[PDB]
Amino acid sequence: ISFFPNKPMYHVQPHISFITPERTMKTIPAFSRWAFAAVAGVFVFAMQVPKVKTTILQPIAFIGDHFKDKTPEEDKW
Amino acid sequence: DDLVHFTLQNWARLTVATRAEVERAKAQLRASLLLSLDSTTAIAEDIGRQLLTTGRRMSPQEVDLRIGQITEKDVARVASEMIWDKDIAVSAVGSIEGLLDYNRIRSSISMNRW
Amino acid sequence: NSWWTYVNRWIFSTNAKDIAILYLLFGLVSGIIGSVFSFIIRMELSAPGSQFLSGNGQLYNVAISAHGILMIFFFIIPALFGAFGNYLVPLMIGAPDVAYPRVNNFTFWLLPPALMLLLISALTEEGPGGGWTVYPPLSSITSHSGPAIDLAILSLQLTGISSTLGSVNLIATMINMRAPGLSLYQMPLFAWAIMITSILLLLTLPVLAGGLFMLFSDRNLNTSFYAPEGGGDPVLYQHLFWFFGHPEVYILIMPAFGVVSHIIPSLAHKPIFGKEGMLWAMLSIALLGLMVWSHHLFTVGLDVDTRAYFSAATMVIAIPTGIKIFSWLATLTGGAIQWSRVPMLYAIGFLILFTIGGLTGVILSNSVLDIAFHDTYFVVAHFHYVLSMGALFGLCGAYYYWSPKMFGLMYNETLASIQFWILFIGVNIVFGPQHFLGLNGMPRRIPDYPEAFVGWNFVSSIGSVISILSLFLFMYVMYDQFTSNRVVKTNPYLIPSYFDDNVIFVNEKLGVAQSIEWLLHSPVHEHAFNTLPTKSI
Amino acid sequence: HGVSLEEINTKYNDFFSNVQDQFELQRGLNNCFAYDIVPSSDVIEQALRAARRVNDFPTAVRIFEGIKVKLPTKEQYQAYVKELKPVCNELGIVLKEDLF
Amino acid sequence: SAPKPGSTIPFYINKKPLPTLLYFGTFGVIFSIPFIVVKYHNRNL
Amino acid sequence: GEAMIARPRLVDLDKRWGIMSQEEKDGLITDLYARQKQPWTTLSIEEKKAAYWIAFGEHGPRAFSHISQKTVFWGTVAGLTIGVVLFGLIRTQAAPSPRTMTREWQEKSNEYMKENKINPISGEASEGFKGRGQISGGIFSPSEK
Ligand code: HEA
Ligand code: HEA
Ligand SMILES: CCCCCCCCCCCCCCCC(=O)OC[C@H](COP(=O)(O)OCCN)OC(=O)CCCCCCCCCCCCCCC
Ligand SMILES: CCCCCCCCCCCCCCCC(=O)OC[C@H](COP(=O)(O)OCCN)OC(=O)CCCCCCCCCCCCCCC
Ligand SMILES: [Ca+2]
Ligand SMILES: [Mg+2]
Repeated sequence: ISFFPNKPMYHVQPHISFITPERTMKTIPAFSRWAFAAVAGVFVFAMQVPKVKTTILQPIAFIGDHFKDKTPEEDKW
Repeated sequence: DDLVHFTLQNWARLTVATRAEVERAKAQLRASLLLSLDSTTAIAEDIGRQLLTTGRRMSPQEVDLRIGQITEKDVARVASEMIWDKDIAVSAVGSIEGLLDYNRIRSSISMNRW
Repeated sequence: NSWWTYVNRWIFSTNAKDIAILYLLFGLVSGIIGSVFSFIIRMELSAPGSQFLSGNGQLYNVAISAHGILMIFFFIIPALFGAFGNYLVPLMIGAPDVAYPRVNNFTFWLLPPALMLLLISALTEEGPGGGWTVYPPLSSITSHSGPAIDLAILSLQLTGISSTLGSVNLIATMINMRAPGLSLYQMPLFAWAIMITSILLLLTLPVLAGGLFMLFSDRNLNTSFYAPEGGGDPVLYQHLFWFFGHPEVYILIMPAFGVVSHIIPSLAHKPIFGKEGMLWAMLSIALLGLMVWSHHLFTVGLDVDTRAYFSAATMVIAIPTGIKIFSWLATLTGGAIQWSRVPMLYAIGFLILFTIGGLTGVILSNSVLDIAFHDTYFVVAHFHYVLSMGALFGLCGAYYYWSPKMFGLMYNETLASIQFWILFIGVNIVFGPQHFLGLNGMPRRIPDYPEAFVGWNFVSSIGSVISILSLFLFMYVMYDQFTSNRVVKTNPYLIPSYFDDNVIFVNEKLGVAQSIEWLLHSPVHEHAFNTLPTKSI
Repeated sequence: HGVSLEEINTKYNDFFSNVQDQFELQRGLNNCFAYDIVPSSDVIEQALRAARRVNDFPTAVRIFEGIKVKLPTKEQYQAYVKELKPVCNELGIVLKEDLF
Repeated sequence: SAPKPGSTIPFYINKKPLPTLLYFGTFGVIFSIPFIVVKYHNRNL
Repeated sequence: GEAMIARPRLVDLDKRWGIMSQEEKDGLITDLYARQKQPWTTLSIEEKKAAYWIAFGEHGPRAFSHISQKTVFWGTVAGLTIGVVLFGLIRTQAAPSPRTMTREWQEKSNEYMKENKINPISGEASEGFKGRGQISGGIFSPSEK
């Protein structure tokens, strides 16, 4: 009934090879941080695409001033 | 180089140590601290050293209580405080040509995939 | 089968201890709903113009009226006036139970149906629209058609009569069940205050009962009680309402006075300065807070002599309160202070907020001065900065101070202190800008405002948001305290003096306290005071 | 009002002239250190004799610790220790700052 | 009857894994009631 | 109590005291009580240290909890920033602002009420008036889209 009869405080747990639940519970913050870093990098590399500027960047206050078009009435033909 | 790299990797892994390994180490240490004393000379030497370095000799009850309190979180904290990326001291004698430089040896004390 | 035992211990039980906990829980479930209502109304006025809504002014009136009524009559009165009295007054008087257990059991259960019927009334096609102070012509069948405000009138009626019925047994309990050798003069200050509030409430509320019933009869029996064409004068309604409204806030805030006067000494390890003078000044306040009622009718247009008579006497209220604050200041100095304790933190933060609110109250007690601030945001700032800074702080301090006695658990000091700081900052930056908004000459109860006011509303909205996180942290800390199994000794607030040995104090000094409640085990027995404690006659 | 400044000094010296119980000694010693009245040389000396009589060591060093805490400046404490050194050396009293 | 209280008067059993969701759901619904209240007045509009 | 108590019995007392069982505690207290009967001159320094630590120590009754004030400060800062961020995030989902919230209309009104001497004392029609007046500035008065 028990893996170690002399010490019942030892239970085996479901696993595949070493993907036991405790290891994943320890791992989760690393995945969260890596995903956040990847998202930040992707956002950094696409901060000048016109669609991104006109959808996300400008509605943000304070910083929204910088990411505009300042050309007066003298503009595209 | 492979041996040193794997040794330092197993050193650095101690920040995510599991409960079972800690329990096994606790049992082994508790057994080993008592299996050594098997002669009058050994007991006298142990008593003398304990009195000279600390000031008193710890009774087995106190040792057992001190060891039992240790858990895996304490091990993780201590490892992250002293075993994680930190200065090390090396000493080599013999045909040590295969040993790499200091920086490559030190680079294995921390794992980058965390 | 513990189900019968379950419902006999909770529903068919008349013990005082098993009821005050339900008082606290009912107060909490009312307060959460009220705080969310306040959050939604403050988020409406973040920026000018219709916002998150289709310009529904009647909906905004319903929201403000519901917030006011439910947070003034379902949050603070039932969870402070009788919640911390019925549990604690028998402990300090020297009695095992209240005088009439059955009426004590009955009073609590009149409130849940009141809450349900108030919610149903607010869930009508129109809902109450007269605000916290509903007025006859607006309430007239001409404006509202339906069972919207009649149920609110009924809720106010039944809640008032229940509170009156919940205060008859208390006075008898603390006037006849006194300990042998406990003169009424030698009574502790907290029970003194609670008895003063009980007598004032019982003396005044019947007037509300009669006036509210006769005003409500206008909608059904078509009486001419207040009809302008029927010979009724609504100024009579205002006089009747403000013969009650003015002392209501004092009877709500006196338990805060008592709890502060109890928190200060024990955590300061110093007896309270001038007990007799303080209690006699508080009695003077209690007697004084009845003959002044027309300060709420300054711009209605009454006569000069009446205005002078009822405006000159508004100032004399300040003197005893200033004496009380000075006495507490004197008590604080000299003696030891543990400023890191959460009850001490709340007690210290109470004083400055209460005194600045009192200064704001003495600002607008003149007919020459009220004309520039009557029914503007300045009175909102005054009454909010007094109510939510005094009564709420007193309730929080009382909870954090007597919680181990109610249950027998320990909370987290770090989270409690963080919650206190966050709440203090939020409530300080919420009612701050409103002072300027009312000083500019802009009225209250307006979902829309002229454009030159946006900045201060924007500054208030962030603090309103912060208060919600404060509430969340309080909920988390309450849950943690309830399920942390942290034991508590008999008198956790007793420490050895500067010359008490660590072996002498532990064995020949335990079981001593400034008050009775700390002598018993933190989870108190069902049948305490088997024999009456006898003092020096 | 009640007792004046010096009267309580004389009264507490008289009380500490004869104390045989540790609890009473600590009680009177607590009640003395609350009138803003730093004990005179006779009062502290008699308290030390009483502590010697009732056979309690840590009370003696607690006396000097409390006097150092209560006194306003370092000069008064230095004068007190200078005028009371022989007693402490006679009764084998070790100060806190030199104890560890 | 002379029972000794266990310093536990919570009106309902509490423990870590299961009851947390029930407590949080009750808190959420009693927090979000005003929402349905404000939605009801603007249903047919 | 006449023989001197061994030093290895009264060394590093503070660390050992918690783990040490009750019986050793009573034995040490009784031994020190019997010891203090003798004149205090004959006693060693470690005996005095142990006696004082036993009496006016930190263990037992006067063992208070310590609260990390830095934790409170950081928690307050985190709560404030979370509130600000959440309010900003739920801010954008509001109804569109009135058309009069534009810089152009604000300045037009500013030059308008000056003509009709509306507050010329120290307000909208002051002699110098470098200040704004009827402009909130910042996000409240953005440029025309
Ligand atoms: C919560 C409790 C509470 C308390 C304690 C007070 C305290 C006071 N209140 Fe207030 N008040 C309310 C609750 C309270 N009020 C509410 C809810 C309303 C609105 C009603 C509604 O519309 O529904 C209201 C409204 C209100 C008005 C109506 C204004 C308007 O709408 O037109 C007036 C006017 O006189 C007033 C006066 C006072 C006065 C003089 C005090 C005095 O007690 C204050 C005295 C305290 C001090 C002054 C500070 C301490 C004193 C000293 C330091 C001494 C030295 C001071 C000086 C010499 C300056 N109150
Ligand atoms: C009981 C008194 C009381 C309390 C506590 C409050 C609390 C608050 N009130 Fe209210 N209010 C009134 C009494 C009160 N109010 C009255 C009488 C009116 C007039 C009604 C009318 O005009 O008809 C009114 C109206 C009113 C308006 C009028 C709308 C308008 O004129 O435009 C506004 C708007 O700003 C407002 C805001 C607030 C805010 C932001 C809070 C609070 O958010 C401030 C911070 C407080 C908290 C966030 C709650 C903290 C709670 C706890 C931590 C839980 C503790 C629980 C226990 C342990 C049991 N109130
Ligand atoms: C607010 C103004 C309204 C009028 C005031 C009266 C309110 C209702 C009457 C309540 C009794 C008052 C105290 C009596 C003395 C006393 O205490 O009677 C004693 C008992 C309690 O004490 P005991 O048996 O434990 O004593 C121990 C004996 N040795 O009372 C009762 O069991 C009350 C009976 C239950 C009635 C509650 C329902 C109330 C209905 C209200 C609706 C009717 C009025 C509607 C008005 C529009
Ligand atoms: C609007 C503001 C205007 C302020 C105007 C007020 C001016 C007069 C007030 C000063 C009188 C008290 C001073 C003590 C004199 C004395 O020496 O009293 C004698 C006693 C000495 O102790 P004893 O009795 O045991 O002596 C025994 C003799 N055998 O002192 C005390 O116990 C002081 C203890 C209580 C006083 C604490 C004061 C706390 C603040 C007071 C108000 C602060 C005002 C803040 C706003 C300015
Ligand atoms: Ca709005
Ligand atoms: Mg008005």
